[PDB]
Amino acid sequence: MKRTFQPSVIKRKRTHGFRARMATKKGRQVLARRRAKGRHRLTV
Amino acid sequence: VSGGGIKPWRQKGTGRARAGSIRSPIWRGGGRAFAAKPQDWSQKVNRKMYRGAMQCILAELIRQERLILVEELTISAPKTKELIAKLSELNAPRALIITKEVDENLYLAARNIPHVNVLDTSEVDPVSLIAFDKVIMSVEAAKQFEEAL
Amino acid sequence: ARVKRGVQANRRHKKILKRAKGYYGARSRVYRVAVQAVTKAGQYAYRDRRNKKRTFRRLWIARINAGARLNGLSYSRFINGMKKANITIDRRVLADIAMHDAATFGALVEKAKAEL
RNA sequence: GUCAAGUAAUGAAGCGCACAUGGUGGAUGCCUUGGCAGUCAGAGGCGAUGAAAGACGUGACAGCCUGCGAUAAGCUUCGGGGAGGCGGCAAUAUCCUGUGAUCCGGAGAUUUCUGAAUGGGGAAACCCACUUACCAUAAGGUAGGUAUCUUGUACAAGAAGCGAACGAGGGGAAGUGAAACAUCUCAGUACCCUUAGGAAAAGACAUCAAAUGAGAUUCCCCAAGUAGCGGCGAGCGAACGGGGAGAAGCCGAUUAAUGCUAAUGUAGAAGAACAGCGUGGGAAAGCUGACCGUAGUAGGUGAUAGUCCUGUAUUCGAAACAUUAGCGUUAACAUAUUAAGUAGGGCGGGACACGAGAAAUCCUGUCUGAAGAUGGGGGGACCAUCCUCCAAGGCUAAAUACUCCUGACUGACCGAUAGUGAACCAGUACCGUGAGGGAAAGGCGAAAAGAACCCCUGUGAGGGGAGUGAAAUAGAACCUGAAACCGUGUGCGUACAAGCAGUAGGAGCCUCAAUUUAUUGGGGUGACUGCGUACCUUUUGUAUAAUGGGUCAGCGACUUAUAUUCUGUAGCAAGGUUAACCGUUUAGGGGAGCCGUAGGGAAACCGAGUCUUAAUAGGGCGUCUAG
RNA sequence: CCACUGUCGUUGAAAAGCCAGGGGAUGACUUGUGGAUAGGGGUGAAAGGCUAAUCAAACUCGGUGACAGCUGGUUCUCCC
RNA sequence: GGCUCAAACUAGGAGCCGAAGCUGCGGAUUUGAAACUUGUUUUCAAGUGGUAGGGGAGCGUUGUGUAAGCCUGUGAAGGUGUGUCGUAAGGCAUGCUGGAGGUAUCACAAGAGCGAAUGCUGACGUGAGUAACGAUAAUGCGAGUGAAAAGCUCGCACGCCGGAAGAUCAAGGGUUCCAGUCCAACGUUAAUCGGGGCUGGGUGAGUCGACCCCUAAGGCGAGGCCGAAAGGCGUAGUCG
RNA sequence: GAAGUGGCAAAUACCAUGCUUCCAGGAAAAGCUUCUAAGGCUAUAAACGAAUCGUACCCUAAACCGA
RNA sequence: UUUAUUAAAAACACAGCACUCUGCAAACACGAAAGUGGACGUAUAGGGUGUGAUGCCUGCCCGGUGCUGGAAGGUUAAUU
RNA sequence: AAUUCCUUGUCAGGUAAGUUCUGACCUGCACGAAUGGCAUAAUGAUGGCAGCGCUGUCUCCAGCAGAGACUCAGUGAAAUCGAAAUCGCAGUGAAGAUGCUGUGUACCCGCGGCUAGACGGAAAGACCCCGUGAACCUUUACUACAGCUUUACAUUGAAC
RNA sequence: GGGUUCUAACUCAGGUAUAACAAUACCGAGGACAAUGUAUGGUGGGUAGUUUGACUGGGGCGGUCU
Repeated sequence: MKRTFQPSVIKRKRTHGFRARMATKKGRQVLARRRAKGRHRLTV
Repeated sequence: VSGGGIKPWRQKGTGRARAGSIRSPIWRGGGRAFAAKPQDWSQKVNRKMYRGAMQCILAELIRQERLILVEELTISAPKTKELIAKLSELNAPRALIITKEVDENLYLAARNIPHVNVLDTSEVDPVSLIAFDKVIMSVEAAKQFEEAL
Repeated sequence: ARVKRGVQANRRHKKILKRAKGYYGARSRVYRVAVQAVTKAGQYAYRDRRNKKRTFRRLWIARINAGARLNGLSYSRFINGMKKANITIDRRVLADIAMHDAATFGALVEKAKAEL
């Protein structure tokens, strides 16, 4: 049957990407948290 | 311990023992129940009890012929061999020398001989008096102990 | 002062398992089963240490009964006769003589029979 | 000999037990490159001169990591150093190097793209430009300029973003406790948000005190779990004053450069002294005899080294740049002049230990509103007297808080299920749309000497020889190599017998040792007989058909800090004991304070008594010793 | 595009399917791409439906080691 | 089982069996008692079932001092046997394995003792060589290659789809594409084959698509409005 | 080294963004053609250009979403 | 139309009907406010509620609780 | 009667026989007029009842075809599991026994079936009670708050 | 001690200019109202936090509680 993921690159980069994170104060806190944990993947 | 904030599975239904955290002390990699923290091991020793114990130690050294009284133990040059020869003629190759005003070259002479130490009487401790096989006290240091105890 | 308990645990479990030698299956192999097998063996040995004293007297009495009935009276009358004759010989020695010395047991029975 | 009757022995498809010998597995032990907790110092930022984080590149050589940036494991220079070197896995090749390489330290040059990202846009590492000067003649190149906001005269200077904790400020829960719960607690905590500095804040009396007065702020030990607050519940919880640390008071105690002077830091240099003999694969261990020591408990080296190496004690170096302090100069800002919409008041809240309470004091949303040194604030309702101090201007070091970090040093901290989640290519793999969650995984050997060659096999795996090595059941999944679990061999038992599988007896067989030779003793097995329904938990009571456990191995639960009471023990003893601090630091000093030495009473007060009472009566509580 | 009946499947081929049938099939239709609404909130031709296999209050992290008069467990030995 | 002048019943009598009760013998231990007097000795008396629980005395383990000691390549720790000793926890000695450490004694401190917690992690059993091997569209044979062929290649025949199970894309993926080579693992069997390993190669545009110009929904939004802060909205515009 | 032109049938594609009807009344902006405001253009050609990125392959699937 | 995944129905919706609110900066809704939707609509419109094509129709009760109107009296806050 | 407890009410019809169905009665436990009343063509994978046709639904199952099951070769799970040398019966017993008593029966080990028991497996019973447990929902429970509304003061003035 | 009037605070989600939104100016319409702040009374399941006893031949119901 139809499953939950249903990928789309435009939608992925527009809802989770680097610019979408950087465009809000809370997304920048997401990025700061990821950098402090040391993740090799910042954003989708 | 890192993480361990979420409940690993639901309380009922899975057939597993109920778990609240993956850092439970029951779990491998979980926290210590009763994890140690830094602590202070210093004890209060009454002033009169410390003085009494030092008095007992000195009396027992005299009774066991471990205390050796000398007029003065001064070394002309900061040389290990000279103090080794002096302790050999004093028949105390390994010893704790107690003097008032430890000389700045008696210190250097004694600093290498293995079971040999030199102390001012104001820095003499009970363990130091008991550990060494002999205690070579000067008469001046013995008088200072007389007045201190 | 962390204490690792592997060495002491190993020698404790080895002690129990070495005491469980000869046991069938898990009772001589796995500690969880072997430890209660060893405890139960100890409990049986404690009870049977009493019951052995109980069982060997039953054996001696049966042998003496056979011997006395072989020449004359029953066990009960034989023991009464010994008691009247003031013979202090215990049932262990009596059964030994019944089994291994028929003439001596015959004479011993004749004494009890003369006493009644 | 034939018949009859009776009665042994013998077997094993498989199985049990014991032992021997393996497999698997990876415990344990020993080990460490990694962690954890601190002490003493330092430092507390990086960024438009483009950060932190990244993308893509970059090598003789494919990848990943490290470094670097189209000048790309790097270029120049100044110092150090002195024979090897071109980073790691990880070698090979071409080569470099006394014309001084590699390497270490200071400075500089270069420094793609993204990212505050800043020329506009955007799905980060991309798309699209405009313009100035120059060059080219084609369709371009080189060097720049072009974001926004703030402050200055369309021009110059700043800012922005990131990042540990600590500070200050603006907002501010609930779980919980009260054995329910709403006041209250939790707690002004978590969290959100703003914004500094090496600290911050506070700070010089419109403060306390009430003593013979003191003399800013901050922090520590007491005062004291006291006075109080409190559905007077649960709880909350001072101050005065005393002992300390540090002390400072001013009217710019500001910031930023520049130059001299001194010191420090960032590479380095020298650095003593052991031989023989036996064992051993190897000596540092053994025996004998030496030597150095201002250097003797360091790390290594084929086993345990003061004299083998690296070191250590000790003595020392700087061309350059940083930092700290002192003096001088420069430029930016500031430089009050005694304080009215202020003090006080009403209303509603908040803060004070203090919940409206008899509620002082402080803050202010709202509404008001002085006196103004012949004056005003405070001294816990309020008044009088007395004392003290002058708000409505600004500043001010130290003692105090902390650790993303740098150096040194330490540990009755861990040692691979521990210690960081991470000893290893870990914030990785993997899981999730995402925020986010989040592993496992160390060890040959002293040295690779990592097994030439031969043989079986498919030129495979795997093995056997050979060889190496002290050792190869140290052969790479490699130290040790446990248990569960699975085999192989040997001995005995087992196919007419009913059940927690043992126990107490007990025949036979097998096997070792003595013994003059089947007799004992040790070991394996166990026909047959008696008895005998696991363990844990929970219960009145469990073989229970009640719970829990497939097994093994490893880990897994009464701790810690403080207060208090009792007991033991030790020192002192009608006395005992200091705390913080100081200290060249377990000593010594520090007597503030605490407990004990007296009780009664609500208290004043009195005191071996005291309270109640008109009572000297009576009665209550005390007296009639050790802390 | 749906999902009415039954068989099968139920350690499935499948964390909702297959087969045989069934309903709508120019409409209040089905569907692609992008966008909006966010948790006591949304959205709902209304079933407390749905809001990423999670819904009478999502998920993640934090308060947090919530509390648990409840259940489980609680490890060496001997003597009174 | 079996039992009838009982092996039933009534009334007596005498023997015997029968418990961890009592006695005998040996040993330990608690308390109290006369003494060389701290277990210094000889005894004596009364005791010694035990859950919750109270009291007492010890064992072992890691670590620190004792210890620059003592032991240890003439073999440490650990592992595995055996013997031996103690009331026990446990101690000691020693064969084998092992290959580099250990620790007397007395104090001192604990991450100090595991069978259970539907405990945690790893390993490995039972079930069991059992179920299953994923559309019932289907295969047979001859050659080839190969260590080996039902499955690979070629051939002949057969079967299935054919509004697809053929072809072109988008989305999504990212090299799976092609060739050579290999078969350990992966592929639910084998494999010489492969979307697996390895090594090479391969994607060529003025016209196709994107980029680009334009805008929709909807974003962001000089100034502006609002809001404790954070921010929310919005004009010109700028994206989409 | 060959042929390669006639009949018939015929789409849901094209004419057709047409036509006819209906009500539920049917994007926007640019490119393009013209007009001017403040202040080069049109024909003829000739020569020379048109950058960058994607393009393999699956795509009713063994390559996507479902471990 | 609906309980994605045990209920498809008599449940929901529905055209139609009624009551009531709303004079426009509408009522009403989101929002802290600015700003929005309602609506670039305007009582033949918009909101809320009930009922539910159509045919025939829809009786009595205003005590209670709401809603609407009224204000003579009683009571009544801050305040003063 | 989607409403009627008593109740299978009564009477009529339909069947050989009808607690259901249809018609009627009215004694409506406890219908009733927009929480609409009574009907109603058409429509419905809607409910009840009755027929024709048709049949393996059944009497009563038989034969056949393919896929498993079964055997061989290759690969190779699962839940469960204290340990097992794991029989019946009548008793006993924490009260329903493979395991205890007595007794009966039974030589050792597979394979194909089977499901009567192992209070078989699965899920710390959802029923029920308990806990000074949770949640969400309701209201004329309590206490609050948002919102709406009243007045006073302020913004806020002048004249008659 | 109330009404009436006025305009000048205040309001306009009116018109005209200011490109637009907003503001500003003028005009127009309202007008000491409205609106907002503080205080205060009412209302207020719209929303929050909670409570809603025990004994009991199970519990509820009933009864009981000194």
